[PDB]
Amino acid sequence: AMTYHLDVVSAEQQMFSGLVEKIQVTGSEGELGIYPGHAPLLTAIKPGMIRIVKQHGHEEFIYLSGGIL
Amino acid sequence: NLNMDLLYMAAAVMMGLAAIGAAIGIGILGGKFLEGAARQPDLIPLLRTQFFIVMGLVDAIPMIAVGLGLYVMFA
Amino acid sequence: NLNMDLLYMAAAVMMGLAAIGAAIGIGILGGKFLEGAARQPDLIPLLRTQFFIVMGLVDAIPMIAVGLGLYVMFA
Amino acid sequence: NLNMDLLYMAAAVMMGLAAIGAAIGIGILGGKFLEGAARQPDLIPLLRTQFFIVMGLVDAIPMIAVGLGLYVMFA
Amino acid sequence: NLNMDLLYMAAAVMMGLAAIGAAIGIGILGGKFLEGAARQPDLIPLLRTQFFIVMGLVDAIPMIAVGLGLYVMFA
Amino acid sequence: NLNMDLLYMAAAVMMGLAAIGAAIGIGILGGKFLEGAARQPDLIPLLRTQFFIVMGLVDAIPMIAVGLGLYVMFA
Amino acid sequence: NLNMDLLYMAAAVMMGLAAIGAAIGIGILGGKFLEGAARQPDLIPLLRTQFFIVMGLVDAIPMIAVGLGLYVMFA
Amino acid sequence: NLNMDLLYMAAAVMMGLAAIGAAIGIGILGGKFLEGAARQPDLIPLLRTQFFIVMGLVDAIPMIAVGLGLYVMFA
Amino acid sequence: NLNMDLLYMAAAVMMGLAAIGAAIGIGILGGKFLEGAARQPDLIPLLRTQFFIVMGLVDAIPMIAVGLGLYVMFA
Amino acid sequence: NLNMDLLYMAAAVMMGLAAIGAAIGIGILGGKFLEGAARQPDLIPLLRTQFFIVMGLVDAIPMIAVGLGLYVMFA
Amino acid sequence: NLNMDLLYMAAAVMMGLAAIGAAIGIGILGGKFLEGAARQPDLIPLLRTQFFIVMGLVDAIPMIAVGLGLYVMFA
Amino acid sequence: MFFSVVLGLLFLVLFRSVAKKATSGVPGKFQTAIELVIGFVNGSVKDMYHGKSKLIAPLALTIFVWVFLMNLMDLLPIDLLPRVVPSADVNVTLSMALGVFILILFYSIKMKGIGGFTKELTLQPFNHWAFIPVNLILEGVSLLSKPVSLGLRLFGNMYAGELIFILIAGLLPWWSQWILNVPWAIFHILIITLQAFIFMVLTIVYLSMAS
Amino acid sequence: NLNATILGQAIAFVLFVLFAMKYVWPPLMAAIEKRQKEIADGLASAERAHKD
Amino acid sequence: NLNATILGQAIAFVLFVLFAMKYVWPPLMAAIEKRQKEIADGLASAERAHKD
Repeated sequence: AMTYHLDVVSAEQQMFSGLVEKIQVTGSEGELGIYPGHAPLLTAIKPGMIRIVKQHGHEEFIYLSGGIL
Repeated sequence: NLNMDLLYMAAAVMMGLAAIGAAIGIGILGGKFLEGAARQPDLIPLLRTQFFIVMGLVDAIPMIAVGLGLYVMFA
Repeated sequence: NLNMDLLYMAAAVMMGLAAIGAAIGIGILGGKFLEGAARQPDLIPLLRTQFFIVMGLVDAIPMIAVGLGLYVMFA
Repeated sequence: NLNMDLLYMAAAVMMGLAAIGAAIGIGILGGKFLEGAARQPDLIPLLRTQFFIVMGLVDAIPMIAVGLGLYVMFA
Repeated sequence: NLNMDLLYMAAAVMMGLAAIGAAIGIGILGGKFLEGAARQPDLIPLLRTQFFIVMGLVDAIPMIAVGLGLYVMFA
Repeated sequence: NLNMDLLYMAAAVMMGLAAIGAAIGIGILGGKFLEGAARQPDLIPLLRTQFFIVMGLVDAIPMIAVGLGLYVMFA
Repeated sequence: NLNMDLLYMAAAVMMGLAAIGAAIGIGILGGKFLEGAARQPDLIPLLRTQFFIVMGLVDAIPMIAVGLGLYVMFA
Repeated sequence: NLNMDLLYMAAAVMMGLAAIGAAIGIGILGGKFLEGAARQPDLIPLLRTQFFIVMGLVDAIPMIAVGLGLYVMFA
Repeated sequence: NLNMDLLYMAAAVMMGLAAIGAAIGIGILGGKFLEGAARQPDLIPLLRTQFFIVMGLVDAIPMIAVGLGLYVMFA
Repeated sequence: NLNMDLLYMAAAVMMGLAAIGAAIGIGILGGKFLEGAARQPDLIPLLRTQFFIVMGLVDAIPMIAVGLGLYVMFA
Repeated sequence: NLNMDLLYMAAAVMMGLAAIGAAIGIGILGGKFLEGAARQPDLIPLLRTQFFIVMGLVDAIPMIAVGLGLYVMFA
Repeated sequence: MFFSVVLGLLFLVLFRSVAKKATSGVPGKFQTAIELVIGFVNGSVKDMYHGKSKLIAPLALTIFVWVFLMNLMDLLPIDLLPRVVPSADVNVTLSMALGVFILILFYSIKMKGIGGFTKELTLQPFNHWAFIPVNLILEGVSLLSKPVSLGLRLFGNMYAGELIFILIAGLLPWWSQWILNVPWAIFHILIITLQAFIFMVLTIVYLSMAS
Repeated sequence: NLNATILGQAIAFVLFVLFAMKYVWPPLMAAIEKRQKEIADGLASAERAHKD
Repeated sequence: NLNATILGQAIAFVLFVLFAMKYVWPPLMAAIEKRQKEIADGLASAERAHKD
């Protein structure tokens, strides 16, 4: 599901992008409710795959290397 | 006389002091609702029903105290 | 005399001690409103109504205590 | 008379003051549930059952107080 | 004599103990105002009026206690 | 009569007021369990047993109070 | 004698217990002032006046308690 | 009679109210253990023994209260 | 006799219970001073004077309680 | 009889209620020790001695209360 | 007899309940010392003297309560 | 007088026992793990000793040494659980000599160091600060008491708690429970003695640090 | 403790203290001092020999 | 109804005698030989070192 212009960048080049209404993962803090409508905040995440409702109900788990978001 | 005097003292004791616990507890819950919604606005329709459930359970403890108070006053 | 003395003691007991719970609880809520709005100013019109609801529910617990107090004084 | 007066005073004492502890404690738990779910929405079905268990254990302490109150009133 | 003695004891009970709740609650609110303004200075004119509203609502609970105290002393 | 009246007053005193401490303390623990699991979900099977141990130790303090209450009522 | 004895007991009750609320509340405010200034030193001249206002409002609740105490002792 | 009545009232007073302090204090410690282990799971075998020491020291304060209670009931 | 007995009971009541509020409040302030200086060591000469002001204002509330205690004992 | 009855009531009052302050205070300290060591494990041998000092100073306040209790019971 | 009975009851009241405030307050300070040193170990020699000052000021409030207790017992 | 002089005698037995075992021991042997524990005790004692640094240093070491050492004295009575007044004024004995000695050592840093030489001026502007001289005067009063006050308060406090565990163990018809608590009570006792040495090093840090 | 008994009771402790002062403190203070300077000493000689 | 104390104290003294004596003993011995063997070992190897 699309919401809030969800982009994925990396140094050499941006990783990915989209609008994801829900991003299903557990923040480095802890379980992170996939949501549109979260506030201005700073985050980082370890490597791993996070399903996300991204544009038009397209929810996918995407492995990470560790990185910041 | 002594029994009637004891009823009125007992009614004051059971009514007021125990009801302080929900006066505080209902407020604790609404403070959690306000702080949770301020931190994450999208979670409002999920946690508002939790706040209502929780307020009613906290309010039931004084209503028990008030019940004993009214029994002492009128039963 | 003994019954009248018991009424006045009971009125003092039920009026003052229980009302401390909202004196604290109304303040707990407004502190949550102030801290939530300071952290996220855009959430003000969402959480202000929550604060009013919550303050009134906390204030109702003492109003119960005050009600018993007035019954003892005047009923 | 003196024994009956003592029952009614004792019922007020045991009913109201102890029940304040769950009025506060039930609220403490629901505030933790609301704040935990606001911080991490995916953990809702894990911690909601914990909140129910915990509320019931806190509510059992007043129900003990209420039990003594009712024994004094009616036993 | 017994009724007059009961008035003076009742006045002490209702005046002092309940007023502790706002002594704490007025302070809780001002601590939230100070911490909120320290974290976000631009939100000062928004939350200062909230602090005043909230302080007055907390102060009204003791003023109820004080009212019962004065009734017992002078009514 | 005086000894019997003292038993019923003493039962009310020891039963209600002390049991407030676990009503609060059982809730404090479950709030820590909920907040700890919300922050770090993988630590659930490690800290749940700690919560049970801790709840039972807090609940034992009132059960002592309740024991004295029942001795006064029935012993 | 009974009325005079009641005055002295009532003076002790209203003076000491209610004044605990500002003893705590004045301290709560100064702790918020110290923590707010430690986190953001540039906000000192903005929040220091808030601390004074708030301390005086909290201190007024005991001064009410003390007033009733002095009335009982000397009026 | 008066001495026996005083024993039973005194037993209720010393047993219940003081034991609230550990009911709360044992819970405070277990909440710290749960929150500390949730934040840093590798520190579990270091802080668990601290929690046990600390719970036993807090539990000793009520056991003192209970001791006085039992002396009043049975000594 | 009755008036003298009332003085000694009243002195105990007003002296001890109200002074708990600063015992807690003086400590709350010093905890804020220690935590503020630990977080930001350069702010020590700014907040130390605030801590002294605040401790003295909190200590004045018990000194009021102690004053009433001494009046009851010696006036 | 009246003096002996007063001793047993006074022993219950001074023993139980004051000892709640360390039951809570000993626990507050151990919670700080556990949370401090969880956040920074290398600081364990520095803060453990502080926890012991602090627990003993908090425990001395009840031991004063217990001392008065034992004087009333046995002196 | 009545005056002597009042002394022993008054001694129990003033000794135990007020001393709870430092039992808590001494612990609050040591918890701040432990948490401040855990967060910033280099600030230990700066804040340890603050903790001692603060503990002694909090401990002086009960020593006032204890003083009134001893006056009632032995003066 | 004769009555409950027996308890004073018990106190004597324990105290002197420690006192002689000391100079007996330095020559030999002490033990295979003997050298080890000699190290942990002596050395750690020195580590905490500063703490003080140097004021009482030789007598500081000897001192806290005798604190735990002689402190095993009433620790025997807790083990007794697992006439009727053997340990009574022995516990009171330890308490008394304890708080007394506390104020005494305060005087040691007072004359030996300033200290009391400085304490003649300890009235100080602290008495004027605080414009009323009773500010510093009074603070110092509560302090001077508090050293022997908390000192002995803890001293007979521990002696007493020991006694309570003891009698509790004594009065039970089926007494296996007394065996159970005797372990806990004993742990409490060790806590007491080590904590006593702890009080010693605290007064040391105070003492060579200040006065 | 009827008279003078509890008195001598505390007296006992005080005396043991002083006896520790004169003889014990000298012999034993130097005694633990001796092990300290012992392991300390040998370890020291160790280090120097190696380095030089 | 039976005395019953010394039994529990004694059995706990057995199992606990084992656990405790066991726990402390090895550490303290390894501390002994740790110390003597410490200043020692260093001194000796360092003697080989200096001499050689």
